Amino acid sequence: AMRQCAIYGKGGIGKSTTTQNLVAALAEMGKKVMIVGCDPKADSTRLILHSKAQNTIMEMAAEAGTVEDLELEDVLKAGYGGVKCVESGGPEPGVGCAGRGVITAINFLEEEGAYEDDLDFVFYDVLGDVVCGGFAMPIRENKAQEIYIVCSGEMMAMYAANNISKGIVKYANSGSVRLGGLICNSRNTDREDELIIALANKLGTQMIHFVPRDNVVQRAEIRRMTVIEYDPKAKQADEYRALARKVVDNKLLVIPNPITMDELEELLMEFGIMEVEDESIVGKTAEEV
Amino acid sequence: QEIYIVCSGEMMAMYAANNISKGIVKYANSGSVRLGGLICNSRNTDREDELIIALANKLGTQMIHFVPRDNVVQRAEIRRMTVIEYDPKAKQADEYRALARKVVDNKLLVIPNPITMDELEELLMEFGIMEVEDESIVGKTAEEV
Amino acid sequence: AMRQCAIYGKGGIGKSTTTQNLVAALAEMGKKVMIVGCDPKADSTRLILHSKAQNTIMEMAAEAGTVEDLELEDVLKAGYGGVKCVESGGPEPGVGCAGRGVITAINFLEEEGAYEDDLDFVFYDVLGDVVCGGFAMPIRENKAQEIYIVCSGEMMAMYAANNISKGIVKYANSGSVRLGGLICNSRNTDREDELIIALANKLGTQMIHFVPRDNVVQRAEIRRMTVIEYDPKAKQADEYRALARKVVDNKLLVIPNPITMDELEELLMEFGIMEVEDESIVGKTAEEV
Amino acid sequence: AMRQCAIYGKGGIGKSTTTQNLVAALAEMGKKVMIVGCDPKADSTRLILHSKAQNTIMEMAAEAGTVEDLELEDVLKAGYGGVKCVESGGPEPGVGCAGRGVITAINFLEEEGAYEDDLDFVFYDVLGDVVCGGFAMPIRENKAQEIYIVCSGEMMAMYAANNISKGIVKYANSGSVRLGGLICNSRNTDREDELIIALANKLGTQMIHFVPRDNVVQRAEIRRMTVIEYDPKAKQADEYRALARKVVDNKLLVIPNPITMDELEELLMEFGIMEVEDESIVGKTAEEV
Amino acid sequence: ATIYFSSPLMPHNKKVQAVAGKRSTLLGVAQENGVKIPFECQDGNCGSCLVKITHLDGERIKGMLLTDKERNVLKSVGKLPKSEEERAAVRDLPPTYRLACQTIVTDEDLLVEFTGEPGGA
Amino acid sequence: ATIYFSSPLMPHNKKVQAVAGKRSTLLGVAQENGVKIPFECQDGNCGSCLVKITHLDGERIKGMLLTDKERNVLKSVGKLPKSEEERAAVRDLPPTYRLACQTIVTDEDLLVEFTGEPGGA
Amino acid sequence: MSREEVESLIQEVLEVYPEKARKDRNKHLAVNDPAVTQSKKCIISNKKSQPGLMTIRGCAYAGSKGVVWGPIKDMIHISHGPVGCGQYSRAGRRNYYIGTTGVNAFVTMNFTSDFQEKDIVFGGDKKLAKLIDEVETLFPLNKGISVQSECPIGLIGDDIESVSKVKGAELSKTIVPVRCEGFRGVSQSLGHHIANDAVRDWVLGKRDEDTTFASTPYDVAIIGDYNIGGDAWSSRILLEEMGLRCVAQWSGDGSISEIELTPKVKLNLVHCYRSMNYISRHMEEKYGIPWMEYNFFGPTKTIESLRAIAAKFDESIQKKCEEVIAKYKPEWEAVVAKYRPRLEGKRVMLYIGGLRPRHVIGAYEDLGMEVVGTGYEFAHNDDYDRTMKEMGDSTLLYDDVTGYEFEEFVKRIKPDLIGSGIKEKFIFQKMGIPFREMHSWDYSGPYHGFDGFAIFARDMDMTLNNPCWKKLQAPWE
Ligand code: ICS
Ligand code: CLF
Ligand code: SF4
Ligand code: FES
Ligand code: FES
Repeated sequence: AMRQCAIYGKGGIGKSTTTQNLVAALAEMGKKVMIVGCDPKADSTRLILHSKAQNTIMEMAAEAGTVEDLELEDVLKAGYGGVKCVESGGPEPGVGCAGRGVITAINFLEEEGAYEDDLDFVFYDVLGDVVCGGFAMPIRENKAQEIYIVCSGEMMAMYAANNISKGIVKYANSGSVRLGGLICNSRNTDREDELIIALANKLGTQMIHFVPRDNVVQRAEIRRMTVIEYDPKAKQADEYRALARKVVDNKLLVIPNPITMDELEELLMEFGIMEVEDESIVGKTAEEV
Repeated sequence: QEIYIVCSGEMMAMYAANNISKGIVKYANSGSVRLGGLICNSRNTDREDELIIALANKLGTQMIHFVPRDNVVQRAEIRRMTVIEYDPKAKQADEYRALARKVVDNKLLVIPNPITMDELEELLMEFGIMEVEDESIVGKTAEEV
Repeated sequence: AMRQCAIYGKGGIGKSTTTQNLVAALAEMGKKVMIVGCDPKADSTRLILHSKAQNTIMEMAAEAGTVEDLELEDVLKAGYGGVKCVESGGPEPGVGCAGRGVITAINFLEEEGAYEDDLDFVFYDVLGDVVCGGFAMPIRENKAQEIYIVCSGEMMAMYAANNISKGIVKYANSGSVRLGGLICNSRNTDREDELIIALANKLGTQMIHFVPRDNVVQRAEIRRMTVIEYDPKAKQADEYRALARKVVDNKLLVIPNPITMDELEELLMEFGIMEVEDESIVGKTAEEV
Repeated sequence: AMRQCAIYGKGGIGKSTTTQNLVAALAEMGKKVMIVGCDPKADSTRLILHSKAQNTIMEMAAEAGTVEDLELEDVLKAGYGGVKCVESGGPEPGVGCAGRGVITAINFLEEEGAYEDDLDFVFYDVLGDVVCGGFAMPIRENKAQEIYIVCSGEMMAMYAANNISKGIVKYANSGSVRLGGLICNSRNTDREDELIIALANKLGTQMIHFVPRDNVVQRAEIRRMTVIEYDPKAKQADEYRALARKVVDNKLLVIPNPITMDELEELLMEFGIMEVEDESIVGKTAEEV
Repeated sequence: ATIYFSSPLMPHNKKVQAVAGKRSTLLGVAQENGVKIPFECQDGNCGSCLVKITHLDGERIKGMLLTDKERNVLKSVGKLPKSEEERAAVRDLPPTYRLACQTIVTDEDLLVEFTGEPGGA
Repeated sequence: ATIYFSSPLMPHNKKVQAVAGKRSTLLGVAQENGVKIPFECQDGNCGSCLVKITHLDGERIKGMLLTDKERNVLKSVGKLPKSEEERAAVRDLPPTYRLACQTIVTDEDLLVEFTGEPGGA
Repeated sequence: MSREEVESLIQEVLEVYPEKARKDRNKHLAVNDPAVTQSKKCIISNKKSQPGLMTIRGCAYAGSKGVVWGPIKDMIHISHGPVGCGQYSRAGRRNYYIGTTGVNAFVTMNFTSDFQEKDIVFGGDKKLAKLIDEVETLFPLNKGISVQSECPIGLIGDDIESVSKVKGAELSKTIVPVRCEGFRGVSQSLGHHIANDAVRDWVLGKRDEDTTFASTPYDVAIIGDYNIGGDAWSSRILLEEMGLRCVAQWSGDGSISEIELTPKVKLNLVHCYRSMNYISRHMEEKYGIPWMEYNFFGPTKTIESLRAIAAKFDESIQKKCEEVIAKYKPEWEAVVAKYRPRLEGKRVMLYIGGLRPRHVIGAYEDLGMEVVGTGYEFAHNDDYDRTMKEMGDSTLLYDDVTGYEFEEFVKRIKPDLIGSGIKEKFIFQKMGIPFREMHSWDYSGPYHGFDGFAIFARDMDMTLNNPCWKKLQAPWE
């Protein structure tokens, strides 16, 4: 009854903090969870462990004798709430696929038996800038049963969500990979939540929640701690708890309907994110025409 | 043959610049590929202009030009026209022309000695983009401690 | 705080004497230094140990069965000022690669613990007459943190310096190996001092010091003693102390952008080492044309 | 009846010029000859072709499709006297054995059939700094029937000759490789010829000739021509002709007797190259003892 | 046992049938079949016959003894990382780089690659 | 035909007996024997099934047709140098890098190596 | 004794050695520190033996033919080579079995090619084929043939794999060529590895495509138990009173069919890690069968191992395990009550091959006996990692001990009992120090399980408290 979930999101919108807070909320709710940080950067699994730059699976493999002699205790470390978090890491930027670490980490964890123990949730934190190679490996294989997309108000986040939905619909007929819903991180945009709701409607899915931005998150991350561990009584704490409650009770798994670029532009123009461009102003400059 | 990295005051931009620099040195043996110099885009950060020059010298390169943010560029974008074709008399056009001239007579082609993650952390801590934290309450509840 | 340095260069230009004088000048400052010679001939530590043909690691290992039986006391001998000296040696010509001696010596020293005690500097004296993978072990591996090339006005010395610089950039991605700066040995060439500085800037480095030729160094060599231990009040000792001081506070570690063969030809043509020839009688008899 | 000869000599004593002049003298004496320049630098085969930097076999192989698609006409070019000269070249200085080009060139030439044509002399120009890897490949195999060593007055040239003789005696029982004799290039040393004669006597061989130094050689090389082609009437021209006459009439092929380092020092001390070092002066400095 | 000799010098890889466990140590096989691996010594202390051996069967790799002579020569050449030395010492599994004059052929399919160069470089 | 699948992902190289010339194109063989080569398309225009094929027999290499689709995909990925393209076009000899979804097994011994990554990188 | 006395003793012993041998032997001796987990920081192992020092190790032939392949009863084991290797190892190991010897079982029979000088010069590949034909002629009920190579076989260059394949194709019989030459390894451990490789490559995979075997969720296999004195039997019953069905034993009282049926089980219980981990890992990798190490020496270890094995299964198996423990509790309690007062405080020094120097420690602890020193002949550093957590602080450890080293250690420490092989028994029996053969159980046993613990205690009491150890000193001296 293990639930394999993958949080896909482009870098730069605080995906790691949302994932770690959701995992902490699930841990405090009497659930045993595991984190695999598929981000090439080691930003994930830092707030839970309270230790910066947990050693990656790639670094430990290159340390001595590749994967074969690597012990399971060296890669995953217990953190807050009794969770087990392991960092995958990435190769040298110049050489190889940037998602090779994801493939190596998943294959190592499957062979070692880190999943066969009694776990309920396994969360893969994956970048959404490019859905290809090792980044699309969880989707291409049946490693991630549910996919949750962390989106934002800017164009790039919505485009990344559309690309991830395209990858979901590509392998829909092979495995049981489904898009559970969209998670929104607040960029303080006035119409951000409504724009995400509209995008989820166009993708044929639900917006599972909307995470507001507040300085308590910044204080928690500057102290290398989760908001829930920093202040269980804060409003953001119960917000994350409600998000976890909705995630664990979620039953809407659907093959999405990716939208075209023009339809994506329609949402931005409609919700005021992007201004409407008149056809007459194009091609002619000021102070001449 | 020549690489020009566009970076900003944000930490992710540098990080990407450092990754590109590490990629450059990997294949420097095979062919003649060198870093011409970092370019900048003003995100209206107070220390943004002086942050990038602190990186160019540490990478052995030069900040070729600091580009300032102006509303004329954005108002030219909605016309689907470059700012130098839109308002040639604008000071933004004068900058861009200075940038182009510097690009032309740029003979500084060096291998970009890459910085490490902690070295990048230290400069961002120094310039106030992110604040230095030390021995704070870690792993403890805020009200408990 | 150990600064593992190496001194490459073409043989026959008095590289060994300059290196030994430099190490003796370091030792005069109280720095704990160690010389690890890498030439097939054990001539690299004959002016500090006051000895003749110091026993090599290869010979001792051959006579003592294997390297597993050798003792550090036999290999490592102390000299003037406390600078411990080790000669790697080399194999017989016809058998195998000639660069096994340096690799064996480095492994033996790192296994016995000679590096870890208190050393501030560990100079490797490598023969750079031919740049091959056997002698490039300090560069191919991360043993030689800093490189100092000994060059002269002669074209072969530069050529060797350029080859070493090309070798450095090949392995710069793997480890932190940088060119500290070119050193010079005065062959009494008029343009020799200004020729090397024309190379250091073109290689992105600095000529750390121009060493002038003096008869006192040669008269100290026949005593099997360094010139700074022979005549401390000599100006040669002052210049060698300046060289040592510059070596100490040298923070310029850059990747040596290599020059091409024609670029090296042009500078030698300019400085009068060789004269420029153009459209002369070529392929024709002198009396015929 | 093909005569395979190899001229072994350390770089920096003008081996290439002597080899090219000897080959030209043999060509003018009604003999069809071939040159393989095994020097990693392309200095060889430059005076005969009158063209700088003939393309190497390694460069042409790396140009397109390695050795297999390489045409025999691309690598060897006809030069003065109707000779066929081909440059072997070398790899990148940092990677691989510096003598790999020798192995690749010899294997390519054997398979193509550049030897099966009617030739009388095939001269391999090989460096003597290190006798190992591809440099010792002609000696290790039976590719070079006769070996001629270019020696000089300094210690390094004699040591290189001793090392080459050690390689000759190593494979004496396997193939027919023999040391024909020693060739001396004048370093303007007063007792150079007598020192070379003494060294040949100690090695159990003959000094085939002594080549004096004169400015006609410099004028020929600055015009990218052989002395014989530049001025057949010059004294150096007939000197090279006599050297060729002695080489083609040479019948003394002997396994040499390598000498120890101390015996080599004895020759230098005896002939005034190196001063005699008294034991009392060692260990004590001036103005103190 | 089937041994596939591969090298840049060789125009094509050569397939050779060999008898396992003979006193000839895969050099003898190479010399019988004309494969030219550089062997330049008679005691075993040089690195010239260095080769890279890949076990093509994977599930048929045999246990072997890594003699201290071969181990020391490989460490002197620099083709024996700490992990592979530990694996050979503890689990009796062969390393990736071997010396072709001290390697006894086992009953499996092997791919032997050499560069026609001495072991060191 | 004997095919040896090798990869960093695979704990050991796998030896597989295969029938030459089947419509299954060495992907079918990999999928039958559990070897996991990344195949992410059904027409043949991606580079994911890129593999490196080494002919272990050398003197038993068979002639084959390099279809313009496979050639264009290999050139788009960048694993088809001019020399190998010319060799395939003129002498009908296979290149070193192939696409595991378009490579028909021939009656020889082959070593197929993949990195578990798409063709481009 | 403290760590300071033991190190002084170690240096005094090593003082007599030549400097190279002294340096080599200094690495193999250490004083136990239970806080150390990485034994490589203290003890080196699996190294060659120093020539001329009278070691106690064996050969790869002993490890393969003598230890692993030998106990298989339904097969015929040819000793290819001269007569001596096969003759000396015949019936010297007490691996019990059930069968009609010479008809369907062949454990205590010596089959050899008996090489003469005409076979060293002209080879022996035709003699092997003729021998296989004669074996098939005279022993028709054999279920397989295993040709164990002796030293000359590898040196003269004999191809036995080809002969095995040809004759197996001809006779439709399983013929396994084992290249267990004596010179191939430094000790018997490489013999274990070679024998496991032969089993994996020639026998194990025969029934990969057969599904006619009726598997159950309670199927287990006993791996690395060679039935010395009946040991495996005493274990097997203890595993069938808990409801588990032992499908195969490897290899004591084992048959070629149980080996082939082994891949059809749900768990591999490995007793000797050293000799059978090579095949346990292969089975886990290929068939997915998990494996675990169990110890049946003494009541405590037996109870712990039974509880772990039950925990590997469902609740009914755990209830049956508790029932078995409750049933056998009074039996071993009576043995302890009778024998512990007699064996309280006694000090023991052990030196056995690769498993028992750490397995039997629990049995001596249950009788109040302290192991003041243990060591192996051919153990690796996976064995010393497991050992360091078993021995007490400041206890001596040795690896590949020589005769001189062992004798001097025994003379200084003066243990009350010594456990080692036949080659040391009389050396210490002439020194007035009681000795127990821990290899063959001194022709007694079994020692595994709860039934073997009584025999263990009785033997230890009868040897340590024998009245023959008080009479060595003549009354007139
Ligand atoms: S197989 Fe081994 S020497 Fe594990 S070779 Fe040896 S019948 Fe010993 S300590 Mo004789 S690794 Fe068995 C053994 Fe132990 S023959 Fe017996 S007693 S438990
Ligand atoms: S290591 Fe045999 S006892 Fe020996 S002299 Fe030959 S007949 Fe006699 Fe092992 S395989 Fe055997 S037991 Fe030795 S010989 Fe080798
Ligand atoms: S790499 Fe250098 S030292 Fe080694 S064999 Fe080649 S030329 Fe000789
Ligand atoms: S040839 Fe010298 S090591 Fe094998
Ligand atoms: S899988 Fe698309 S090319 Fe083979």
